[PDB]
Amino acid sequence: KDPMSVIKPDMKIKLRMEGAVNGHPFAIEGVGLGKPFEGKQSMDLKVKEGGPLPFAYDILTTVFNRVFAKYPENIVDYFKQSFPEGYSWERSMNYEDGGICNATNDITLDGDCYIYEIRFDGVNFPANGPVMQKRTVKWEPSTEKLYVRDGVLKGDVNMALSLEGGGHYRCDFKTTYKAKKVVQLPDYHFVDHHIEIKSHDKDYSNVNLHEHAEAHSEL
Amino acid sequence: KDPMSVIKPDMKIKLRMEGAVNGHPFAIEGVGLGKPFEGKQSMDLKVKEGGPLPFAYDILTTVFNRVFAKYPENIVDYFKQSFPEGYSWERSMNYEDGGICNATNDITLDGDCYIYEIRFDGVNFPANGPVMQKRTVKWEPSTEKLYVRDGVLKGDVNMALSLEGGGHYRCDFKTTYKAKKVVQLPDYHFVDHHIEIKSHDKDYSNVNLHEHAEAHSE
Amino acid sequence: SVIKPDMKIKLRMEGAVNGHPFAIEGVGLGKPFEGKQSMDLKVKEGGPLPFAYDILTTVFNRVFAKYPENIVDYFKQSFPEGYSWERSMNYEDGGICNATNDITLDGDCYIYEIRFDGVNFPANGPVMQKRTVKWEPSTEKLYVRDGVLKGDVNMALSLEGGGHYRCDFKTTYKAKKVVQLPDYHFVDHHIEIKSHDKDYSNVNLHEHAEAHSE
Amino acid sequence: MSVIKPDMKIKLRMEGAVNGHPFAIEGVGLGKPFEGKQSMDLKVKEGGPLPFAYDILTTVFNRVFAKYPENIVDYFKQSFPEGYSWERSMNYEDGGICNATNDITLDGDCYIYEIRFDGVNFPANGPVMQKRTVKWEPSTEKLYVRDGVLKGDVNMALSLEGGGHYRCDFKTTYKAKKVVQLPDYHFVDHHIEIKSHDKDYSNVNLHEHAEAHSE
Repeated sequence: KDPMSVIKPDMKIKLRMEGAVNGHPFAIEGVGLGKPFEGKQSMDLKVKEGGPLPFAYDILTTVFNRVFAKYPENIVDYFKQSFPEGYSWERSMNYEDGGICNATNDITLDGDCYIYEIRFDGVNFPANGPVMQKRTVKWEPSTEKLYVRDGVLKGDVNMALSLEGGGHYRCDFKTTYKAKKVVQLPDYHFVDHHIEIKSHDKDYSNVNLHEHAEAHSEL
Repeated sequence: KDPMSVIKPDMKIKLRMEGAVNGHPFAIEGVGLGKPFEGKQSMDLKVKEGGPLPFAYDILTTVFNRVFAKYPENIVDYFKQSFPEGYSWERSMNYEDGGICNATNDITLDGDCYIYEIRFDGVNFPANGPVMQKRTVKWEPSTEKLYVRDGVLKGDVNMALSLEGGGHYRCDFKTTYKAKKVVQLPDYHFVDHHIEIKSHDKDYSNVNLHEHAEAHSE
Repeated sequence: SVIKPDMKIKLRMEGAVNGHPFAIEGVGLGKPFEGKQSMDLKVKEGGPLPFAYDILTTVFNRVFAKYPENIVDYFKQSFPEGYSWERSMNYEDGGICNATNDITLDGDCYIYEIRFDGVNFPANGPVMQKRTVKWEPSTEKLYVRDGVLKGDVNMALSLEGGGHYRCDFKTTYKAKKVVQLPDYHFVDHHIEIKSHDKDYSNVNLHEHAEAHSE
Repeated sequence: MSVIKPDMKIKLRMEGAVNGHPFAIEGVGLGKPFEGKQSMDLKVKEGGPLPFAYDILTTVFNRVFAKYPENIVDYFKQSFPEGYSWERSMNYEDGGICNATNDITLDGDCYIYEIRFDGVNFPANGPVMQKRTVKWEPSTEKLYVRDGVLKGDVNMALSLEGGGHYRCDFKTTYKAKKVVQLPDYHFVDHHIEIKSHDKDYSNVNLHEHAEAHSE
């Protein structure tokens, strides 16, 4: 029952994402591992259906768990607290050219392995835009702002994807986090994050993805 | 194959929607009938999975085919002209309290039946908002603005749900329409529409839905 | 102590909406430690205004926010030298307004020099058709970036028929002297046109604002 | 098409502000409307030396000087003698935003522009206030009619000193002074260059060429 009895310095990850972009369905499975207290993780992802993906893989990567964030003692850690029962999140990602991606993740724990059930649905990406033409290169490191609204935990961030050449293509993230049991809610705070595709094959059928994240009381 | 030879004044509809709202999955199947040249249709919808639905059914009704719109002679009818091959659409529905629904429909034709494969995904509806509390009454009649930008047919409209107690709840609709084959694009125009839930049982597991729609040049 | 319990306001705004120029002058009074103010505004040029007056009201001074003792007050610290701000207001239908205010202090009066420029409001939209009612009370988020203070808020204008028309506000505030920079904090505010004549030639405008930490 | 000659002149005044600091610039130029080419010389009158990248101003300093093939309706040449106006938002990737307007009139063989320019929220360390921009990449404006109104969108990019780009989303609304036949959707290629300037940009020679196309 104690959340600190169902977590270890090293935890495993398994996931499946089912999704569509502009109405074209795809599926991806992942196997990974991370260090919840260091706030680091990595995973290998394989496209199972709908490959070669006709859009920029970067729209997916922030969808592939804030348990993997380093929380100082002085900030309530909603995510580590939620276990063993787990938590879910919902997110809209509203891109500056009108592309919008909705995603959800239901995170459970069995043994030492977090299990993700992910849904991803993106619409209205212009054929000529950086997503459909695969001209993206990386997410700039940024800072999520976490706060409680009407009794739930929210996360907002203005994100920026670096392009070929590159300059930046902007996206507004709005996340809602919901523990499955009643967990003590934190005060407003911040989570720095840095996500990287470390390697991939030509059409991103195979991707090795890394992230690290750290919570803080100020920006 | 002339698009007018694969359509009749009376056509049938079959559909399946698979979806989720705030991460909770559901599925609905529909059978309907419509008069494409009158711009009228109705259908009966049955929840197959995820009932009783915990959200306002009205968020779904506009996702449950512009074939059922009356087009005057001076406006190119992209929708009827896309058959027999058919067409698809993608839409974002951005509600005023931050709730956002994305939807798609892939529309094919088998005999005198249109067949829809629909996906619906809504996120970030607050628990105390009119959608999750089922405080919506109807979509106000409105007018979709159609236009062509960068070789693609689009439709925009600022829709509004009436609420119980008298308020309104606004939603920005942005649709992109794509024919399976290359079809002549129209010039900008408008589609007036009126959508109604004519009957439903208590938990909306059964719903009878009507729409009528008419294109004009204005 | 250059900030008194009762302070006056004089202002001039020059601006344009969709390329059509106008000018407005204001005189007012406020209680900076109580976080309230009111003013009377008069259209001097470009009247009758062909657009919703509500787009202007948040442009017509965070010194009139009540700050508790445990939150660093960037604005009150800035006087006698004062401060300036610039802001973009990006409406959901693509209308965008840019505004600036340069704020000085002359004895007992704050003096505002304001510029306001709005473009791309559709003729058929709520702004050009004057279908807005009021701004909903909301909370600005204030935080430091690059030695200067920022304020962001997702604002909502209620419309005549019920619903809301949204606008993202992004403000940069710049003190004219070195002050202590605050930690992240919030400002609740409530703005209300208390009276106006039919074409808004004359407007009485009220605000109250309060900073908080949580 | 008789109030428009193969050789036309240009006169303009821009009044504006960036981050609250006002400035004013005047310009005199010449162009070939049917060849889609123009140039002008521009002089800073107030607010010099300008403390921001001149490049933010250059696309504000007239689609009459775009070469239109016969098969695309030319909204701009059709506007005259009465003329037209435009309004535009330029939303840069770091949050800096510039709004601009131009009212274009015709006096004999000379187009006259009344321009307003206002930019806010350019960060002190960014490429605009640090004057680290080099030139606008050649791009293509996408023109379309929505709800009876002619609009143009383009994702523009400035190349930066030392490499890379700084992006900007342009959204323009065009408005003829009289009822003019609306075109179908189409594209305008453009290339804009500062060909010469002095050290502080008090003097600038600016060239543009633009061509409309289908597809």
